[PDB]
Amino acid sequence: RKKEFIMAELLQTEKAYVRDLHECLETYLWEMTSGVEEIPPGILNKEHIIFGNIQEIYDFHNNIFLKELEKYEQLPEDVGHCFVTWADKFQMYVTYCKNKPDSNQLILEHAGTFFDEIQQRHGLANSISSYLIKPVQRVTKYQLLLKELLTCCEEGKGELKDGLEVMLSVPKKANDAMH
Amino acid sequence: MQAIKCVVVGDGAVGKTCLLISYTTNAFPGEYIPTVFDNYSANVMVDGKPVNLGLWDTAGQEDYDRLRPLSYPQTDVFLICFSLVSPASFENVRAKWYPEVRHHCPNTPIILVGTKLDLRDDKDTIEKLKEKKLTPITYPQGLAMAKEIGAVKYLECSALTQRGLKTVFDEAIRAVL
Repeated sequence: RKKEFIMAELLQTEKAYVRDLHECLETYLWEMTSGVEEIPPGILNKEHIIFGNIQEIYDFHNNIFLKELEKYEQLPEDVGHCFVTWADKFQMYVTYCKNKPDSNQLILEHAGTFFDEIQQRHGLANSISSYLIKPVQRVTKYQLLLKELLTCCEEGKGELKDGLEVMLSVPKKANDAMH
Repeated sequence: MQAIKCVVVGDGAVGKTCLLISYTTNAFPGEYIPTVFDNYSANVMVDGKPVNLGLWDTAGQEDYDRLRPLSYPQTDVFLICFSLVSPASFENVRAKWYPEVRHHCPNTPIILVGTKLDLRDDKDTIEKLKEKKLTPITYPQGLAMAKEIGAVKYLECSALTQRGLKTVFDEAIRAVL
C-alpha cells in the first residue's frame, strides 16, 4: 500500500507542476510578449532574464516526462529508471537556478507593480515569485520521493538507487553553480 | 487586504511538511504522510482583521546551502523549527538556521517553534534518547534559545494532536501586523 501512495503522490504532484508552469507562461509571460499593454523600461525586452529557461523545462515535463511517469504507474519499483533515461534533460535546472538571483533582483528593482497588477487582474492566488520558485522546489523534491520508495521496495530495488543517484547529482550541481 | 509571506525552515527531523498539512487541513494526515506541500494561501481572521496568509515549505532543500536562500527574499515572517525530541535539531537552530536567515533577512521577525510536543513524554522516545545520553528539550531551553536569536516568541506544538498548532500561525500573523 505504501509504495502505491508514493507513486500516486508523484503523479498527482507532477500534473499540478505542469499546470502551474502552464499558468505562469500564459499569464505573466504572455502579458510581456503579447504587445497588449505597458512594459516599464527597466524590464522591456528582458523576459529572458525574468523567466530564464522555464519554457524549455515546461516543454520537457508537458511533452515527455509526465507521459513517461504515467507509464510507470503500476511499476513503482522500476520508476528509478525513468530518471536514468531522461537524466540529460534535468541539466536545464542548473541553468535555471543560476539565473534565479538575477531574475529576482530585476523584478524588485525595475518591475514595480507590473506583475502584481496582472495577478489581481487574473485572480491568481500565486504571485509571479511563487511560480518562479517552483522549479527550485521540484528539482529537490524527486529525491525525497525516491528515498521513500526505498523504504518499502524489496531488493529488485537497484532500479531506485541509480535514479536516486541522478536526482542527488542534479540539485548538487545546481547548488555548486551558484555564485 | 494585507498579504503575508511566511517561510518554514529547519532540519528534516522537525516534520515541516506534516506540520503544514495538519494545520491547513485541520487534521493529522495519519495513514500516509505526503512529501509535497505546494505554496499555499488562505484568508484567516486574526484579532478581528482579515489577512491573506501565504505559506512556503522548504523540505528537500536541507543539503543545498546555496539553493535555500532563493526562497528568502521579501519574506514577512519566518518560522524557525526544531523537534523537541531531537537535541541535534535544536542545536542546528544556532549553528545553521538562524545564521543564514539573519544574513539574508536582517530585519524580518522570527518565531521559534518546537514541534512533536506529544513525544516529549513518550516512554519509548525517552529511552532511545537516554541510550545516547540525551533527554528531550524542555521549555526553559527553548526560552533561552529564543532570547539568543532574537525571536519575538517561542511556541511548542504537535501536528499529531493539534495542541498549540493554530496559535503558531496566529502569532506569526501578529508578528507582522
